[PDB]
Amino acid sequence: FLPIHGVETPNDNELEERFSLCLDEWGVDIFEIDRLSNGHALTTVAYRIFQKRDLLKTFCIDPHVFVRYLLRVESTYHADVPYHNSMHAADVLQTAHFLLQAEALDDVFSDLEILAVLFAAAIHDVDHPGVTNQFLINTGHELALQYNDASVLENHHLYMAFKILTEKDCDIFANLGGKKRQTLRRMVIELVLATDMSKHMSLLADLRTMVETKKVSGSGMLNLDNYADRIQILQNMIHCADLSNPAKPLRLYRKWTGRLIEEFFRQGDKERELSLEISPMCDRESVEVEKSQVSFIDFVCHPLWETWCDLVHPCAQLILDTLEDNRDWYECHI
Ligand SMILES: [Mg+2]
Ligand SMILES: [Zn+2]
Repeated sequence: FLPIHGVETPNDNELEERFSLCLDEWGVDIFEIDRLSNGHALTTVAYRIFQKRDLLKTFCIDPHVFVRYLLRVESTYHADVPYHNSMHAADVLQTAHFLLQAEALDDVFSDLEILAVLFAAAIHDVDHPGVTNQFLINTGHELALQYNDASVLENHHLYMAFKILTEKDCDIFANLGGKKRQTLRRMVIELVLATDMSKHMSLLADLRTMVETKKVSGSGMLNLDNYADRIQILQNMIHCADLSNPAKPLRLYRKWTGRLIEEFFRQGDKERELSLEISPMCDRESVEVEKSQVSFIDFVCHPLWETWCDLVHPCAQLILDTLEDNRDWYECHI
């Protein structure tokens, strides 16, 4: 008695068509999936990916339960936050689903590790209030005091996703063994913590380490039986996915960017209003959109994707190309 896409929609055959051809593609139109499904990108994309990877069958997750949990997660994203809402989460979830398909990663990950990274992706920004970690620290907000300045929002997103599992008939993980639930919980934690930006430099250093260890190996592929290595990859992977907008098709990159800048400007408006110094990129009086994108691509996004593409060489070529064309496009619109 379950609609073909988990929750009901006005546009079932269109959506079937989009999901059937697009979900293993780089560069999916999450905004249209959202409009076509009446606000339910997250729930629909997640339902379909978990069906497509056989994850309901594999972990005995009741599909009514999955759907209800996601509907609640989706509701606890804030629709009025311009960028960090459930469409962002649907994007990151699909993108991570894509980056798992690279031929150089076939049979490296257990199914529980796949489950972890995709669940993490779906929840990684749940309840975001549209302000950065630095803002919450700089303002002495309750959350920053509580988490002692460390991964403030990421910790909070995790808290909210786990409380929701409690609620009546929402525990998708109910039929997993005890030592699995606890293993999964450990991974999901580590994965959503890896989306905190202040870990960027550290993760990228571990990822290059592992690139260098693959270039010098006798059999040009990596010993990935150590769980500690695997989880590093997966930490980088969900962070790549979170920083994927500048490597998406130009039109989608620009839509994502207009939203991000509106979020940032609103935060600068709150800073101005409290006599605080205005965060980078948050100042509507002073900021220069194009120059900020070129500099973010040069200093953060390109060196991350370059190293990722080097690990999975050559299965992520299109990413790096689209990223570079986007860089150049933004440079000559300065
Ligand atoms: Mg985040
Ligand atoms: Zn995010």
